[PDB]
Amino acid sequence: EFLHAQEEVKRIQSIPLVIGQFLEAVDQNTAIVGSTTGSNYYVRILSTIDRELLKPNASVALHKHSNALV
Amino acid sequence: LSSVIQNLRTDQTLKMIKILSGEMAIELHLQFLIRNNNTDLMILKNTKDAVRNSVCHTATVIANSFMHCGTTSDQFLRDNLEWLARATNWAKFTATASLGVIHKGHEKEALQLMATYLPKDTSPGSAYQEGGGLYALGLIHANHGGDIIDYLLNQLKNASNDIVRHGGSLGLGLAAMGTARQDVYDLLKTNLYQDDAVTGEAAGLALGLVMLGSKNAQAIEDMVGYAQETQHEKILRGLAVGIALVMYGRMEEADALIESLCRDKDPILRRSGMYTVAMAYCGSGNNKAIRRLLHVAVSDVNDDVRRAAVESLGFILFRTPEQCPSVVSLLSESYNPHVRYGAAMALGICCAGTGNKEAINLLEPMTNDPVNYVRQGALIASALIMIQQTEITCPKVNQFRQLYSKVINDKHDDVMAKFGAILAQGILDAGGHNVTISLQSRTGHTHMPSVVGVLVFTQFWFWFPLSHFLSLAYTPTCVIGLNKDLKMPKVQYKSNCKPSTFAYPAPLEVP
Amino acid sequence: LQSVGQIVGEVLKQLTEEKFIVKATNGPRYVVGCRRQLDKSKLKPGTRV
Amino acid sequence: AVQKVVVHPLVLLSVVDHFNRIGKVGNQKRVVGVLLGSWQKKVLDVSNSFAVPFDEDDKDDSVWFLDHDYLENMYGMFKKVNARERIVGWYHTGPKLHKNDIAINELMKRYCPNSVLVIIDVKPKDLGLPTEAYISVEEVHDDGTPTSKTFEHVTSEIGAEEAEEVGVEHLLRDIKDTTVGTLSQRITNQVHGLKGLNSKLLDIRSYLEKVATGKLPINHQIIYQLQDVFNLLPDVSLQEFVKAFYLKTNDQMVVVYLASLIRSVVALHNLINNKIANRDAEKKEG
Amino acid sequence: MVLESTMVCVDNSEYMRNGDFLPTRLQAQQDAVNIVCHSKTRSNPENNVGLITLANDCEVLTTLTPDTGRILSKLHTVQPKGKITFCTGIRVAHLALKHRQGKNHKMRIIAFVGSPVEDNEKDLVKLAKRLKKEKVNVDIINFGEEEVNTEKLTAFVNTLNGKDGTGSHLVTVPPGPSLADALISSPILAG
Amino acid sequence: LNAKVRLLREELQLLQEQGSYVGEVVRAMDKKKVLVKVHPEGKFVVDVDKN
Amino acid sequence: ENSEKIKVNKTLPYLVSNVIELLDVDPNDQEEDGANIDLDSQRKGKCAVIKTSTRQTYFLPVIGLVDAEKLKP
Amino acid sequence: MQIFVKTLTGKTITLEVEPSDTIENVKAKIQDKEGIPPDQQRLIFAGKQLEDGRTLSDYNIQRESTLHLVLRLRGG
Amino acid sequence: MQIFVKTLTGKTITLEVEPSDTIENVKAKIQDKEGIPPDQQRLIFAGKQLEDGRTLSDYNIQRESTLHLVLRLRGG
Amino acid sequence: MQIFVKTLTGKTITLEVEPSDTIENVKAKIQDKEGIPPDQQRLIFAGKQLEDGRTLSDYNIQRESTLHLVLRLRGG
Amino acid sequence: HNMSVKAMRFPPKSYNKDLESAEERREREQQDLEFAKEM
Amino acid sequence: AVDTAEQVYISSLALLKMLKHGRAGVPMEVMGLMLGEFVDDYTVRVIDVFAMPQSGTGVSVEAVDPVFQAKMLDMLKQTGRPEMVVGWYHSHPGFGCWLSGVDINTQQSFEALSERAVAVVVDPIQSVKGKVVIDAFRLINANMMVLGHEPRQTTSNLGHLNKPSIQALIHGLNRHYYSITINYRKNELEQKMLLNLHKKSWMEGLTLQDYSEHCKHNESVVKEMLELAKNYNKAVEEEDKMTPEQLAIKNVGKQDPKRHLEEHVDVLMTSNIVQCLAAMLDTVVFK
Repeated sequence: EFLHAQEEVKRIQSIPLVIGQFLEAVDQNTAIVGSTTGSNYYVRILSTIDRELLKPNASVALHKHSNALV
Repeated sequence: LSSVIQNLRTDQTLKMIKILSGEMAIELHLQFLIRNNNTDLMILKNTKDAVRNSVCHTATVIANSFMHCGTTSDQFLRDNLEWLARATNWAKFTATASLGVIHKGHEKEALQLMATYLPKDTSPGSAYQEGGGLYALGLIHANHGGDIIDYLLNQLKNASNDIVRHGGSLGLGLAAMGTARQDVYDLLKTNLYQDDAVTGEAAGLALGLVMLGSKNAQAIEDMVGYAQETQHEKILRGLAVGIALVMYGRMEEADALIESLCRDKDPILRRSGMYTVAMAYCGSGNNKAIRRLLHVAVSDVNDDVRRAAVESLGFILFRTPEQCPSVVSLLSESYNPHVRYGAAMALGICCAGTGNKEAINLLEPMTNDPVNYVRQGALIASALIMIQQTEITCPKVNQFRQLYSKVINDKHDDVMAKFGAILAQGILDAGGHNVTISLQSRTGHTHMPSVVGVLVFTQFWFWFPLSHFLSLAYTPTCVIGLNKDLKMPKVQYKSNCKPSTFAYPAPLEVP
Repeated sequence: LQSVGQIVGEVLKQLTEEKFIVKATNGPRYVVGCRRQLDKSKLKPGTRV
Repeated sequence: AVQKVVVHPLVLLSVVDHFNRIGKVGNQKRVVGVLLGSWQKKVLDVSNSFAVPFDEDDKDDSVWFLDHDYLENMYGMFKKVNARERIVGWYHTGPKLHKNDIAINELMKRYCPNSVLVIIDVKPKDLGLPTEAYISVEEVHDDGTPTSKTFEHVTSEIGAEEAEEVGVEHLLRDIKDTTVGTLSQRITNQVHGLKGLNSKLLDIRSYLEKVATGKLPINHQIIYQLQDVFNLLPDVSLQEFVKAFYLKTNDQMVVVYLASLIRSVVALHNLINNKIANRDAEKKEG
Repeated sequence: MVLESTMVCVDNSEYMRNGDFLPTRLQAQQDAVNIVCHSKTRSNPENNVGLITLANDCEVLTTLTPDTGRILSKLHTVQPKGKITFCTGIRVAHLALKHRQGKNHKMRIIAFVGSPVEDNEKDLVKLAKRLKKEKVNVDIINFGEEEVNTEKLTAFVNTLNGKDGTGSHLVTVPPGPSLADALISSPILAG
Repeated sequence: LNAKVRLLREELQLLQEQGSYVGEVVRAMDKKKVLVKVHPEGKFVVDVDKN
Repeated sequence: ENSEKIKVNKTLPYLVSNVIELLDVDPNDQEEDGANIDLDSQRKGKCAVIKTSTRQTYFLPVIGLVDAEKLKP
Repeated sequence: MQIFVKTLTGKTITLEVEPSDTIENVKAKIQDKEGIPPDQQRLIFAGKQLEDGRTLSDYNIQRESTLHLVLRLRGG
Repeated sequence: MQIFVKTLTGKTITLEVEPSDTIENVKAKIQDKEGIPPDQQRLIFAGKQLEDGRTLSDYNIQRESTLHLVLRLRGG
Repeated sequence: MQIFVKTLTGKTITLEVEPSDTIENVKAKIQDKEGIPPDQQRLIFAGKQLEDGRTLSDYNIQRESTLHLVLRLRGG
Repeated sequence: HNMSVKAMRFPPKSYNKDLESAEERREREQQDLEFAKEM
Repeated sequence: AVDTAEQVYISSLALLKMLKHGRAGVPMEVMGLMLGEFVDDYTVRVIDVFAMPQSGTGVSVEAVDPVFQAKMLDMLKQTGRPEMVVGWYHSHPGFGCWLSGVDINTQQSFEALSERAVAVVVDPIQSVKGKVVIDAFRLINANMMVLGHEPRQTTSNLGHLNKPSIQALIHGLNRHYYSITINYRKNELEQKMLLNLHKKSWMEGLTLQDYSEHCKHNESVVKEMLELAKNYNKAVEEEDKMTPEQLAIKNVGKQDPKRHLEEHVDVLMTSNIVQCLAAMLDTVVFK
């Protein structure tokens, strides 16, 4: 059952997304980012993202409206 | 009894039959419940005024009928009639049906009684009305059969239209239950075969009652064949219960039928397998039923199978109430709410009559579950258990009493949740606090009509006007001393302990 | 009257068979999917779209 | 010509719908239809289909009916709503070849010079695969028998599209699957292998009965092939091949030993974390 | 008025090249077809017609079509060849009549016979009887040489429409002027 | 394990909510008010939460 | 009615903007039905590219209520 | 080979048929003997719904079977 | 030997077979006795569904064993 | 005269008309009968579209002919 | 491995059992979303 | 009055065709027509669906040939599909699911022509392997509802199992219409197919992998183990030296060697086991 619901949350990785830059993570499941529109944000991240690949200044993609790491 | 009466008849004997067939006991119970009547109408007045016109309207005129069960106290519906007239369509049917529960067992001259609240009060049709009338005449005689049967049978034949047949087959399949009268089985099967989607549900259920527990080589084929090859759904949702009643305690005998139904592709037959393995093993506590009846809950792929599979456990264990919380208490934390609802009902139904503490301990935190219908389930279950208790007889009662009130008063809450609370108000005060639920006779024999009562009741999920089927389960709690002439002596008794433990809940009708 | 303009922009790279990165001329970058018939062989990095 | 053919699920569901519907027009035991598709680099792709009226008088060959100018009309009506696809071949749902279908093929070939036959048996009675592919050829003979016009086999498979497998998976709520990893290997590639191989050898077994005067030896060809089979099968596992086998088994298992050792050490480490954490916090909270 | 489906089963055997009728039997029949189908459609506009031909195999040329021209331009370039085969033709026309577009139509077969028929009589009697219970009506023109086939056909039609059915005919003709001119318009409206 | 599946199921709804800005405080005012300036805009004088 | 329906559209709060380019357009090589666009293929005249004051740049597939002859960059 | 038909009105109709007949034919016989249009008739035999294109012996209907007619009402 | 097979209605059949007998002969003789078409049926013993190619001895079936017949009642 | 017009739903309508009537009058009668607006509905006869500008005689609409009605299908 | 995972992995204790979430939170959120809806 | 419980049964084939057609008009609201029958007052069943010739402009579409529809439909009957029209469907990419503006108008005339019509809307671009987004609607009454009448009757829990989304509330679903629950009812034969749909031939199962190349893979992973063991020693040494969560929070860049060490097991295992087993079997079954 866990495998069945595991990928069910990639409705969020839909096609139209904004590109932003990664800054730093407060605590796991939350971080701060700077969008290409120029304004910074403090936002939630999604769980299934592997944490061993986000490093200082790596281009990530954010939800268009909610502004959440995806 | 129907057998032994023949060996007895072939004088005092001519009146002894009046005890053997129950004629006395019924009217003694009636006289007790009418005299000892005691209710505070203020609660109804409140919930009435809190009604903002909605589904919730119906829940009053069902619930009211619970608290006046057996007692002929019409005087709540006799007045405030204009608000009652606001009902319409199918709901009107249910309102008329409640006129049964208030008169339950008021056997004699019933015919003129309902003809004072006629099926043709204006000869209107409104055939929700008249079908109601038949459903009431079925409920008065709920297990007495007798001279009414040959009336209702005729009255089914000449039904104009397909709602009258619905009430008719329900009433007839109610009164004549257990008898296996072959003419009745013929008439019901021919109406089932007519294959109309509303009547075939009523008839498909009733068909199961008149064969109750008498396993029958032929009829099970004549109905599983039909169920296995028809396209309307309601017909299947009727038959899925209609099958199981052909087994009753038959222990190992039914197992062949079981292995058929549980293999089926069709989800509703796969379900009805579970009801069968519940009714086949009541009270036995046999591990061999549990080991599979629970395995279905953990893996099957369609939710109503999971709910019915979990909820059935409430019947296997009811002879040892201590056990159920030891197994369900974990399962109540499942992710998908259907299982949680089933757990609430299993728990409520295992230990229905007692004040058992751990059951309530687990039921309390469910009342805030986000998903409204499990709140409805927990409220009903909470109210079935804890029947008749006082704050001395168990603590943790008077907070529920007000919980129900506040949730019914809340202006911004789901109707489907606040249906449960308004049903619970009536459950907790049934009959005028003089009646109780039990699956268990005084001598220790399992009691049949209440078992059927609750199994049918739990289907109110699918079809509302079915809820009155709980009124089978209110056995009265009283004692009577009787003279040799069967006169009533004016004797007294005493009781050993501080009166506050027994008392009626001290009505607090401020105005 | 029943017609609408369309935004101009520039392509940076093709990511997968259906994911392209574009930069609008005005500002924010984006991730956007193609239309089926457009001969994806032709969207070299740098073409206006 | 063709090297392989690929079928999309939409065709299979279409076939089944047709098979169930016919009961409203006849009583026949077979149905026939047209395959729309496309292809490139000798890989053929079938995508869509429609069914045309057909009928046959069962008790004889050579008496059958097939409606041309309904086929042509539908092909016209389809072309108007998808230009990508063109007549490619035909399908029928019988469990076995029939005498006259070569004479069907010589008709419908007038619509496409390369036409291919797909048998889609709708009621499997075994573990297996639902499709077979055939193409028509001419055979010479060494016996001086005249030139024969006869079918030839082509390998086949199911394919997929991202816009459909979303639907397939939304619908595959029926039973268990995906017993992950080592669980799925042995089932999928030992048991369901051996069952197939056994069924094949039973089929050969049955055929070699009929040659007990029940039927004429169909050719020395088939016997030559059988003799190749029993000649080729691997040499008796009795020579220095054995030495070469032991070497690899040792090497195959040694690394397993290593990995198992790693596997245990981590459990001990996790054990210690659980132990200390417990007792400490206990005494602390006391 | 009554709606009818009609299949015309022309004959094209080798024997059709001989010259009893003036141009050659092929032109002796094409005009007859041309008039009979005009009569079928002009009788009522939604009747409809199809075409079959008898050789060493039977062959369908155009299924039930409401426009006559489709048949005419089709009937041309049919070539005299091979040997007739009667039963198989009638069977395949029975099949093709089942699949008519509108089942409220009742149905007919027309056939032109122009050669010896090598059939066993007792096969015709079976075919006729089952066609009898299937409500298909047959109607034979002994267009070509009357002899040889004179008997078998007559007994066939008897066994079919007999028992006082009366809906099915045999009609026959010597060599002479045009079939359509002298013959076909004479017996009844057609057939 | 059941708890973990519950959380994962709800994450899709939960992370649909919008985020929050980050700014630099320049100096605090009295009666619980503060003057903070955001990254691309004007200084905002604004209150504080209860905790 | 047609001229009034045009008139009632023209509410005067227009934006203002500058033409950047005029383009010659040719349909695609291939076509479809059930799903074809009036604007990708099936255009053959002139098209324009405009720069708005608020620094947008829009392509226009249909010029609108002015004859393309009289425009220039 | 006798067959009983029951309509919604309960009138009983008697049919002399053959095991290899077809539903189209019996529906037509009813049309002749009562006047109901064929295509409005739907046939019911226990649960199964009978299909026009095939024959009684395929459903192994036996002598004096009782068989129901249902009317698919139409919108208006 | 004598084996027992149970049907849902409480019918029981007793049947004569041999240890080396295969499932196909069993289904055949049940057809010959009762007339059930060989395919419409499944045989259940020990909570498992049997495979048509094996023998009874392959499933450790013993004397006077009873197994459950599963049936698609009307076939269709 | 009487004329039958039938729709993709399977419902059928009968109209009274005189040969001098135009198509527009037909559509107006349909709207009166059912409430569909006159601009939505398309008509078909003998496999070619109807258009206003003509009388019903002009297409040789005979007594008791059958017309097809099909709705405008727009979305956005 | 079996003995180790089998034995002293008992520290999952009832000293602290299982948790939950808030109860007014969802109410507030639903009220706010219904306010948004009305608009 | 309409019962709350009434279902829509869609028949698995129709769904696949709705998707493969919607995910092509990628940015445009393609549309089509849908065929079925009204079994009963508690049912509607859709059995098949087919496309049309149509053209649009991004902001809209509509179909251009009216004759094509009647001709196709009247053709289909000749092969056992006499069923007629019950509704229509159109695709919304990425928006969500609702009816808006024009879609109500073309809808409402159906209901004047045929009560009990149904409009379906599907979304092909949010959907993903686990689940497809479909909805089915019908219009609320043309008001006269100041009476406060409910649109429907209720006599079951059966209709209140689901939570309406915020988006449809924004566009007003319960204000102008109502949703109806979708249900699937597969028959025996198609579900027998649907499981075969992935089976792979016996030919493969008995086949061995090459022994060379296989050895190469073994040596690759074994030499990859080293670095992870070396790193693991330090990672063991240094823990509990700081506050607990500040382990993870400081380990977002560099990898943690436990997982990478562990998941190189389940590659030596599985692989070596299955290869040795398959060889060990087939050494007997052939001669």
